[PDB]
Amino acid sequence: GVFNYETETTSVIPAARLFKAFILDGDNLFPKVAPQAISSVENIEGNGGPGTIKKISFPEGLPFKYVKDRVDEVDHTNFKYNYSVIEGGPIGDTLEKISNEIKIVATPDGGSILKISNKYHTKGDHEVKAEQVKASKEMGETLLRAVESYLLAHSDAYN
Amino acid sequence: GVFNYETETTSVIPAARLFKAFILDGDNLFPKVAPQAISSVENIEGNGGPGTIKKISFPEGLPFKYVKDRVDEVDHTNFKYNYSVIEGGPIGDTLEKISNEIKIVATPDGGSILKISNKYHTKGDHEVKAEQVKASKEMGETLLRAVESYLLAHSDAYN
Repeated sequence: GVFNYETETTSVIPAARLFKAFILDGDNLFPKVAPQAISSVENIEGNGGPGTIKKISFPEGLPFKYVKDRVDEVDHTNFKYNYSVIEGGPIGDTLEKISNEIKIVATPDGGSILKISNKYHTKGDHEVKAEQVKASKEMGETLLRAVESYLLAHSDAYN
Repeated sequence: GVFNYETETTSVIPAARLFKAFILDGDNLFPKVAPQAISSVENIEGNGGPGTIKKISFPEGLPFKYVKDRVDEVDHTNFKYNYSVIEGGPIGDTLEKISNEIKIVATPDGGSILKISNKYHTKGDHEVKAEQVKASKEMGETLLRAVESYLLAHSDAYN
């Protein structure tokens, strides 16, 4: 079946700047700003736009060795980013793939909120375990906070 | 006027793997493997394909503060990469821009050679100084060797 899980997280950074650093430059940034989460991001195919496949490796300790993502859509105009986890990691057995959608919305105070949507494609009536869902939210938060600290300490970056 | 300067450099790495790491992932790699040359690469616009603008910053000591490049073409099929230096660095006064073309060719022994072409657009009859040309070749070599050492020490990378 298909299972959708949603979350929203807050950021002090305005939408445009966050989109450029977190989304458009996340691959370059993550291994640098959050080494305890992402050890390396390797480009397997594409330039960075739709159709691109990337191999994300996790440092020695993390539960998964690697994961492969496909960029499905990059909407600069609406600050929307769609990608799918298609191999490695939790992919296998009863889980075929994970389709994710992140949309950055500007808030009245000048900050932003990220509307995240995780769509799981499981085997028949099999379900995903809450820890799996929780770990994805955790990973997302740590990366956002890391990129957030970076931008605050480097006021000239992505500006 | 327009002045064309060409060079060719050798690499032990086969064409496909080199293209993926050096060209398709150069932005992510350079600041990591050659910190004494590139301090940071910032994405200003685009996903990584044609039309993309990037801000390359140089570490404190290097002669230029930053430079802005535009990706003109990315030919995965023919291992060709075209980009232009359009702002900052040597751009100004009598130099409008620099158009570069790098083409990776496989050699009989399993290695590669990079055919580099630097095209300068100067004011009327003004010429570029040989040191400027020389510095671009130097920068290119150090980056290639850095990426080369990386791949040799990480046999699983881009493979």
